[PDB]
Amino acid sequence: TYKYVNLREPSMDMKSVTDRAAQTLLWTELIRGLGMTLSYLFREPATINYPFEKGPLSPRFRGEHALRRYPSGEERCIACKLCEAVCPAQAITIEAEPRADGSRRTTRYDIDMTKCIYCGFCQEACPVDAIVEGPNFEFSTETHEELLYNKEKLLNNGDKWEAEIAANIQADYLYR
Amino acid sequence: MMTYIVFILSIIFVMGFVGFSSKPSPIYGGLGLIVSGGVGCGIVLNFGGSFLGLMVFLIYLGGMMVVFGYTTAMATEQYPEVWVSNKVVLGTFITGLLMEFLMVYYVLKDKEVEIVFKFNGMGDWVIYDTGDSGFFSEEAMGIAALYSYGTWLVIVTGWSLLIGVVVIMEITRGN
Amino acid sequence: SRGEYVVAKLDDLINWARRSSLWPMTFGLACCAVEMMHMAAPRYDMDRFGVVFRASPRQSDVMIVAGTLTNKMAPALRKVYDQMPEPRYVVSMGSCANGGGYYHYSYSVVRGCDRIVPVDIYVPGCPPTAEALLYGILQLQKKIKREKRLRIWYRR
Amino acid sequence: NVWAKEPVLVASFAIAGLAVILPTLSPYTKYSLMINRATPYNYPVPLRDDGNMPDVPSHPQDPQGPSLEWLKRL
Amino acid sequence: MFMINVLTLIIPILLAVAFLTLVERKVLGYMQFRKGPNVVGPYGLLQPIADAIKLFIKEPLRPATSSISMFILAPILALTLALTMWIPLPMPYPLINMNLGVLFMLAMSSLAVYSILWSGWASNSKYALIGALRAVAQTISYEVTLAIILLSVLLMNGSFTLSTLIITQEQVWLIFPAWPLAMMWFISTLAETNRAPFDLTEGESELVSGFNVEYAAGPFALFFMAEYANIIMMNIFTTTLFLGAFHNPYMPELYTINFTIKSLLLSITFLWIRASYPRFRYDQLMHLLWKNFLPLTLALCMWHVSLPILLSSIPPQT
Amino acid sequence: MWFEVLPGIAVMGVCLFIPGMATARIHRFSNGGREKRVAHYSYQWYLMERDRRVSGVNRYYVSKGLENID
Amino acid sequence: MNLMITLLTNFTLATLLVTIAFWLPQLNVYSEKTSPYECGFDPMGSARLPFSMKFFLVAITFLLFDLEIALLLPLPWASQTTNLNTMLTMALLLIFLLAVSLAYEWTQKGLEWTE
Amino acid sequence: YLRVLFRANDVRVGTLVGEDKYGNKYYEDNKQFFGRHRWVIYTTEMNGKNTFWDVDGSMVPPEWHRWLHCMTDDP
Amino acid sequence: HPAAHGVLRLVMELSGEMVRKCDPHIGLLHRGTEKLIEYKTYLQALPYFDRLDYVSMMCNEQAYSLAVEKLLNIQPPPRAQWIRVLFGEITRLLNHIMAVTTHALDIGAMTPFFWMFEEREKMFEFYERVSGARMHAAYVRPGGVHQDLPLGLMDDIYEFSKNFSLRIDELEEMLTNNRIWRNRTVDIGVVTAEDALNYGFSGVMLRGSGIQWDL
Ligand code: SF4
Ligand code: SF4
Ligand code: SF4
Repeated sequence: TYKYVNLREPSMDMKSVTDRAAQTLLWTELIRGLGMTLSYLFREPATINYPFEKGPLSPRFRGEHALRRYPSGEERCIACKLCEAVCPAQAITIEAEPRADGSRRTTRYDIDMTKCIYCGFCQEACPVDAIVEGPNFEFSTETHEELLYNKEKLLNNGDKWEAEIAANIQADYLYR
Repeated sequence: MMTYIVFILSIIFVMGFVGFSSKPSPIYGGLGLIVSGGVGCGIVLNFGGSFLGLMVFLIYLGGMMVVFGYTTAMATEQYPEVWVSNKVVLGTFITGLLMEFLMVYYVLKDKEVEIVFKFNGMGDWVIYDTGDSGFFSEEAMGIAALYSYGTWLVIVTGWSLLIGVVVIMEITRGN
Repeated sequence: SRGEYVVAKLDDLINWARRSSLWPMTFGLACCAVEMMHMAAPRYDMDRFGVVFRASPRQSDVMIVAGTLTNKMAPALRKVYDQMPEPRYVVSMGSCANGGGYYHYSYSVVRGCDRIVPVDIYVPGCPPTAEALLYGILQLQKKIKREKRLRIWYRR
Repeated sequence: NVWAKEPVLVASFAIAGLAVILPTLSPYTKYSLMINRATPYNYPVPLRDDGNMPDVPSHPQDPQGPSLEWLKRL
Repeated sequence: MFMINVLTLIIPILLAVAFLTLVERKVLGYMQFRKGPNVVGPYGLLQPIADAIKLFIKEPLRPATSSISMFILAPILALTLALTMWIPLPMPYPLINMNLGVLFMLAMSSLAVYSILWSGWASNSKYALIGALRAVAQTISYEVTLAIILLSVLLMNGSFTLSTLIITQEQVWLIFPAWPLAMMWFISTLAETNRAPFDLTEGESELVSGFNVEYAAGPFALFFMAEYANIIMMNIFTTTLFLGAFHNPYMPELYTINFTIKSLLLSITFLWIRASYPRFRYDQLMHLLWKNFLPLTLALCMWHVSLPILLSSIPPQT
Repeated sequence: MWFEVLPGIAVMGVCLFIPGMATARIHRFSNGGREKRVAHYSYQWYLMERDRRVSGVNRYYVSKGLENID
Repeated sequence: MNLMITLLTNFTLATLLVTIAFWLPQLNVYSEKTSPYECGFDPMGSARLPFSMKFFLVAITFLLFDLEIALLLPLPWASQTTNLNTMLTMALLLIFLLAVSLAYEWTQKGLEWTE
Repeated sequence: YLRVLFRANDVRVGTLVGEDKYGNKYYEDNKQFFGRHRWVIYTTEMNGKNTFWDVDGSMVPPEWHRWLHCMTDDP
Repeated sequence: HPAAHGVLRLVMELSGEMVRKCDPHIGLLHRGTEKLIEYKTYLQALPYFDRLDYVSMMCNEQAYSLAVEKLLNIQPPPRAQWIRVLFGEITRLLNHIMAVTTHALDIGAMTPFFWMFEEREKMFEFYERVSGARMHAAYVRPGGVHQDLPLGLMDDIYEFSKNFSLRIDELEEMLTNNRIWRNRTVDIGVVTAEDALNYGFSGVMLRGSGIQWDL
């Protein structure tokens, strides 16, 4: 099945040839193009007003690389390194030690926000949902030093909101 | 205070036009040339001619436009010459301007300059129209005679211009 | 204190004037350039802020390095960057530019564009949103609010 | 047909040809002649007293002379 | 006080150009479905003021192969001649009542062309060379047809003086005795104005603005203000030349109102034409110009020769 | 619609409303309330020149009407 | 010289724009900005390099038809004479000859190459 | 009116949805399109920055940040 | 340069505004994808095929996942197949409209840029609500569509279908018998069918000249 184009020919009737001549003279459908543009002129425009009227998003959006914790509990990460094992540009540096009880933990959990690419694979791989993409996307850093997050930066970033992340996951856990 | 203003425009005309004629690169030549053409238009406009000078400035300009197009086209150096770049051009420019200022001196502070004629050195408010009743701005009718009495003259003019067109066409075609 | 007062007013004038227009140029290597084109999309205008495209390197104020800077490109990048007037600013737009990113462990890829030019504002995200890039430009305008150049020149 | 190969040329030749043909027939040409002769920039000179010429009047109000009248008479 | 009148001509051209850049950006924004400058104070105004101030900050620089005299004396000729066109403009009674103004319009517009050309030459960076030669191309095309159409439109009623021209624009507008000649004239002046890529090949995206691809950031204000003076200039010359306004005797402000509103509505029309059409083409510009305009223009010229000789409608060209 | 562009058009229109208005107001101010006498041709020039001759001030715009009949 | 007065004032305006461009605002640190830009590559030689042109007939054609414009421009003052038919005859001969020249080089494909 | 006049552009008060600690206000209109449903009004001196001017993103609390990016329909 | 769409070194050795040679020196956007995909695994190196093309963000993913599944002898269940077809057509729509748009930018024609980029902002909203991505949805694993489309999305696709049919009729209204754009571009880039075969062109070219071929 195919539908090809420009099978056409100049029709040799007199009204046809004088209408093609009048279009040659006055540039009539050129004026029709002007009319189409004016029809979008009187149309009301569709922008937003940035600091005041932000643009929309999605519940599944990928943001911050923050961390959660239990209800009044420990750090949810258990140092299982699946996030590094799926991390495509290896921006997950993990050095682990157990703490002073016998339970297992970390020492160093660094995300390279430069080398990250915001897959979501460390969302899909984390077995307890300990690392979560945030909602907001405002980093905007005057140095190169201050886009390398350490562990306490990540946990103070994840304690800036949880009810946010709890709302997004609670509205999104059945899908994924 | 000033009165010699037509002569002073002529002096500026001759300065720029001699620096034109000393042959630097045609870019600078055209710069000095259009300066000279504009001030010559000012000379003939201030002398009594209404439109003829502004006309010839327009025509001469368009000629210089095409001349600039071809000097971009053909004659280019690894670095083109300016007035103050080479020895010979600088010497010619200084000597021409020297002869100009020397004529300025012999007109201003002296009596008579007799190189080819005994030119009366004083101001050019003489000779001039003694307030004759024009009512039609003489040069307007003086060009308007060209289509009234000018039978044979524009015939040979247009004929020679048509021949000029076909001549340029055949010399370019003759490859 | 009338001298420092008048110099303070005039410095506030010129810094407001600098943060007013800020038209960039379009370097735009890869898909971050597509995000620049969607920053020229009508749902997020830059011409609310006097921010215009200008393809010549001779009159832009800020310059957005946006894409994967390679070795075959980078000397041409700096030989654009230098022939640009004395207030010059760099927006590192995107994970490729702000530290190498996804092509970091490879030949022929500059690991972060601090190895060529200085960088004022990093805006991470691969790509950034239009919203995040616009936030970065607003923070750069606030840096231009934080200049106090002419106060420094007078108190020198 | 011969029309819209390059039809602005046909339009040009047509309006040019009627511009050539049209000054053959007109009722206004000799009107243009008499207007464009009868309006002088210059001065009507007097002349010598006469040899009693039965023309060329003595007062400009005297209607013996050739005046212009058809202007206000359409 | 004559100096005061000169200053009250050269002060509103600054304000006219700057607030017209505001008009261009915001009208073009609402034209293209987006929004214009809105955040900056009351709606835009102080930001085009800031555009002028910012461009005066920029601290320009001279290139290497860039002979300083020609370099910094080109855009001076651009801005000065784009001003000095505005002397015989008959805003109700003009600055100097010259006995002829339209060949003066021709000559000073051609001077604007030469200043563009010399800047594109002495920039000396090969892109301004290509752009300067394209400007030579669109000047070869559009300083003949404009001249002969001018000869035709003042052949009917002109006698070269603008006061007699506003007397001839009294019973009917001169759009109606010459309408297709007016169409061709508007297209030719839109070319010569070197805005509107309907007929502009200098400010390309194929090149980058062939006049001043790599000039300097300082005199961009000179060049920019010169060409928008060119836009307002030829549109005011249009609004005088073809159509016009029944001026009140002994009251000129009504003439100024009607004249100014007609001129700036045609300027918005000009920008509205710029908004919507693609760029155009060197040899297609030659093809379109010569093989479309020029025989039809000559036919209109001979027909406006033959018209007053057959209707006794010859002007009182005293 | 165009509701947000009309202040720019109005301000720029006053920027084109000013120069002819100030021009004609200056020309009426510049001859004592009379219009600037133009002079196209030589005849009208000599007429204006005897005008500036017979005012005494050598300023033509007074124009001394019906007073020196006697 | 009233136009000369105005030209002097606009030249002073242009010089104050030059001085406010260069001298007043800030400094002028050199040593690479003077290099010529094309797109990011230092080109061969420089410009002012021999550059051939496409049009050969069109520029001289412009020149000759500008000269014929110059002949045609006293049509307004000519239009008031006593010898009307002679004026009309020679004027029609001028434009007819001009169009014959144009249509001759148009049919002899003078403009159908690199226009 | 001077505040909302030189705020950015709007006069469209008339919905008055909510306000929050830090004092800031949140409005939501029905009549406009998809993109001008909701907006924020920043109060001044919320951290004493003279934040009448130079307002930042992320001055919003996070629960209203989820509300204002249109992920739910209710405050 | 902006007419150099992206980054493209072009050594043109011309005669003046009527050429002699053109040399497409490309390689400035050389990154090393093939070396990197040597040193990774399949599921990890999938975003190099997100990021290889950067307009057709889904069809090249479809190509890679089809390569792996044609290697691996797996047929995914048909709801994934129809959703893959759906996003194939939607992303193909996005790519063709950007092709028309950037050719309009090169040729002049500043406004259909803005119109169709508002439409493409709606398209990116669809990608937002589908995968949480603005421009690079991985979203197509070997194994099919992952994390399927949420509730209340086909309403949006239906409304976009109706409005976009109107908008593309309005693009045909705007251009397409514009005299200046037509007679701007008529007889350039003629490609004979013999050369279209042996020069290795494919797809839109072979549709666009002669032969009746469709993948
Ligand atoms: S995948 Fe989750 S639990 Fe495992 S090491 Fe990473 S962050 Fe910790
Ligand atoms: S989203 Fe970032 S940190 Fe997480 S796996 Fe991908 S590149 Fe690594
Ligand atoms: S950072 Fe991401 S969006 Fe930007 S150029 Fe690199 S791959 Fe493309």
